[PDB]
Amino acid sequence: GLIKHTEYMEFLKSVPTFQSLPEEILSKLADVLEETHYENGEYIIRQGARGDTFFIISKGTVNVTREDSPSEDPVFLRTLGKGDWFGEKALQGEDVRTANVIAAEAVTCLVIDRDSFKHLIGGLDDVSNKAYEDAEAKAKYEAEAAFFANLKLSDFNIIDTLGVGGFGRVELVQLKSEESKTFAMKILKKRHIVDTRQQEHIRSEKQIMQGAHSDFIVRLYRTFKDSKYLYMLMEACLGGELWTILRDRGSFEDSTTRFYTACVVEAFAYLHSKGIIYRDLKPENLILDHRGYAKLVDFGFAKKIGFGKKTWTFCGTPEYVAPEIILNKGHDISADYWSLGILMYELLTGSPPFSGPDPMKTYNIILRGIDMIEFPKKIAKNAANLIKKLCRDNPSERLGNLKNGVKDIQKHKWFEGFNWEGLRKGTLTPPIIPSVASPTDTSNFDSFPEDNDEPPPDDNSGWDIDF
Ligand SMILES: Cc1cc(C(=O)O)ccc1CN1CCC[C@H](O[C@H](CO)c2cc(Cl)cc(Cl)c2)[C@@H]1c1ccccc1
Ligand SMILES: [Cl-]
Repeated sequence: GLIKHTEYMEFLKSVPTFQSLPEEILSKLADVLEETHYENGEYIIRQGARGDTFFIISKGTVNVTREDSPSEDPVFLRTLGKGDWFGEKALQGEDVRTANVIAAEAVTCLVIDRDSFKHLIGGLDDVSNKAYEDAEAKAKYEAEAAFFANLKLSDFNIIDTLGVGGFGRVELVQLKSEESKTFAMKILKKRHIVDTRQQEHIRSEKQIMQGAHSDFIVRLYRTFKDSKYLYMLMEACLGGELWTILRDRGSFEDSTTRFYTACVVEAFAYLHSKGIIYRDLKPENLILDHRGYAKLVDFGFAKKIGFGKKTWTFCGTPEYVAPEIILNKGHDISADYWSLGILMYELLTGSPPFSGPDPMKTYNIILRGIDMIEFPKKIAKNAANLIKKLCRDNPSERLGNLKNGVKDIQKHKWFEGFNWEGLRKGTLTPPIIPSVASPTDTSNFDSFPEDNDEPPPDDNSGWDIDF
């Protein structure tokens, strides 16, 4: 009873899932856990039964089967041993069982019912309850992956084209099996990737977007591949493209730009907190969802940088490249803060502050700096103030790369009256509200014809291995 608790505790510290949890949770768990015993061949659980109990194996092995029809043989799935657990769906509500768990020898479980677990979750506020939800969140993303891992391209159907370029195209795809589920599939010609030397830009794009979990960034759920293309299954943001909205409107009203800048500012708070530099900011990298909220799409130039490290790769559209990138000194996260001031200037006027007749001449007016620019009368004093602070030459002096970091940009006079929590909570009313009738409604995108041309060559070189 009192010494039982000391073994239950040392056993939970051996299980990889639980061992990392706080001792408050683990000792509280060791008090409530009841030890149940089974014999070889005994059904610990039966498919189709209703239950409220979760199991952890402390001794023995179990075989999990699942019969798919009365007049069909059973289907063996897996064998679970000591440290492994099952029945978990029973704790988070749903009590119906989907597979049989049979004892493959003498088995000993440590069992806990649904009530006993819910009653147990009452504990140390932002110490232990905080730490519990972090693991649950992390564990929710591995569950997500396995749902998508079972899928094939054959499980989707194409609705309409969302974008078409040299790369290939973006297509709205519907999950055949659940028609309410639609995604933005980005099909990419492997030849193009190869011809442009982008095998590593595309490998990182995958790694980052799948790793990212922000409401200001487009979700990349998984990837697919064939002999000719790469397929990136992403969340469908049906609000429309930001560059097609700016095109149609010319410029954006002061308060409209504030909302889209704020969305970017949160994306950058998230990305910079994980040591990732974005680089490719421009209106073609922002997409609104059905609500009218903007998300960062395209992580081609994005990079994972070491704490205290810089990069040297000269890249990006000339109009948006920072002085330290052109001058080939080092560049870091603060390069993204230069991009915010460019985006701002363009959204308010329809064009960026620096552009020449070729890349070289564009680079010559960029190194002259924001202080030489005669800001249009349409830019407000507060907006201009922020652009001049964001686009300073020395990256060390740049707003966002100071003491409070991103908070210094959130605290600017331009954001006086801006509900930053409303935006994060998702309760802030956006400036332009898209009309989206259903998941298949592509009415806020342009119409592109179907590709008539022949498919690109096959490429089985093996760089695509990870996809
Ligand atoms: C895979 C998964 C999916 C979801 C979801 O999609 O809702 C949530 C959590 C999990 C992870 N999830 C699976 C069952 C075992 C385990 O959850 C159960 C029930 O939440 C649990 C049982 C015990 Cl006795 C102790 C703990 Cl801390 C948690 C695990 C988990 C580990 C640490 C912290 C929280 C949760
Ligand atoms: Cl997420």
